Amino acid sequence: EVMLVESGGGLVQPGNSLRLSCATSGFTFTDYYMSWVRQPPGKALEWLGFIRNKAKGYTTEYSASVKGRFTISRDNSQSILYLQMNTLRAEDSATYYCARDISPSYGVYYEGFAYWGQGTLVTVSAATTTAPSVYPLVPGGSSVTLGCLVKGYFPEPVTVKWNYGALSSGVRTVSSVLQSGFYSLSSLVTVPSSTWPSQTVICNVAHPASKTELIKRIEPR
Amino acid sequence: IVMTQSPSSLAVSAGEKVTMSCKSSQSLLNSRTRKNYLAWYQQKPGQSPKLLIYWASTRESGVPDRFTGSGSGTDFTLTISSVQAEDLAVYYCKQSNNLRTFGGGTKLEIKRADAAPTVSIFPPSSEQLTSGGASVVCFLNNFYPKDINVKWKIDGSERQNGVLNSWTDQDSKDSTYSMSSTLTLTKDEYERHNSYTCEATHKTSTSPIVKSFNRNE
Ligand SMILES: C=CCO[C@@]1(C(=O)O)O[C@H]([C@H](O)CO)[C@H](O)[C@H](O)[C@@H]1O
Ligand SMILES: [Mg+2]
Repeated sequence: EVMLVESGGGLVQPGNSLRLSCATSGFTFTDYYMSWVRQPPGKALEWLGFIRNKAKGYTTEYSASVKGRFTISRDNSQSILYLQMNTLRAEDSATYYCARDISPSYGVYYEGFAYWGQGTLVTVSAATTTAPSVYPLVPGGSSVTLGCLVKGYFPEPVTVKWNYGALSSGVRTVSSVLQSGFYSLSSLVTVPSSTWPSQTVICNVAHPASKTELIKRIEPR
Repeated sequence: IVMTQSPSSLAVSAGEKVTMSCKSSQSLLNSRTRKNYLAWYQQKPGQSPKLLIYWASTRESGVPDRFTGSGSGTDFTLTISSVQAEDLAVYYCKQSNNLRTFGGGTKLEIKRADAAPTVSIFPPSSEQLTSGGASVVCFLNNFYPKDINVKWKIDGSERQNGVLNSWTDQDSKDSTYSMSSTLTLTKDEYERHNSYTCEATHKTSTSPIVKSFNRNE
């Protein structure tokens, strides 16, 4: 099973630097070129650069946009890829993905990124890291709609799950909104009235940048 | 090499055919391998991109018949023979003949039959009120089309300040939208009035859907 996992994302002050890592497994690391790609919120993917495989001498190349500001390297003993980012500005705020690139020197070779990481969000801002507050949304028929209101967090993102991921049907999560320097969103779920409150409904709100998870059990008024 | 895609977005009904274009400033045909180094990726909301087509026309493992890549040199196309609900996504082309470059992407949206929203109103929780805030939420669920309007009324008078509106992405299963409208007051503001009303206006009817509650209940 091929695995790519990015880490190091979060809030960084303007002018500062940041190193991203991309842990891999499930393939011969040294056989593959490895690429970094980023994507500003709501914008297009942008290729940043790659590092070639062992057969090619692990040489690096970069896009014009980041030449002389972003640097790539790889630990071939731990199978870890890195991205060194320098002198960051707000424009660098984006989700950063690592992707397995080509292996033209051994085995199956085709031009494409067969595997991608889940991505890690970097936001460049002079502001303050603040974990969200989570509030229940409960009514004042055969179905009932509940949810959690998530406010006052920074930076993005937060993820919301229900019953620790066991409640997945009928879930609606609206896009975040920025107001007065803080983000908020709401997540709702519709279930049969025979399931609540007779049974447990809980939302799990994760905020990676602060390493925080909040649980909110949904209770009747 | 500069990559350019068209259209920026489009909407079609399920079952319909769609064509997207991708152009490069230089030929992507590698004379050594005799292949066009152009790939198509699919990226669904909140997900990482997924490879659909490589070498302009070859389909990646698992990708359905319905996706066909074509073209050569500088002009390329991605055709979806019959679009379905799962196809909601942005599609990116990517050249790899000289380093790599992504196009700007094409967002594929789905047209479907008009549907009225189901409307719910939520008074503030005690844990927020305890902290001195009062958020009132109007939730409009599973409607189409996307444009929709919510009017807030306090004690019968319209309220415009303190309101924030946000939509979901188009649903991957039924192609509908949902949206929340949140009126945020201070606890004191909240306790100065009784009746809280939100009215949802949508093309599915002349008359708004009205939901209300009274603070003293
Ligand atoms: C074993 C050849 C590797 O060739 C590379 C390379 O490393 O530079 O170059 C290829 C070009 O087509 C050569 O003109 C491709 O861009 C390929 O993906 C890769 O970037
Ligand atoms: Mg060079």
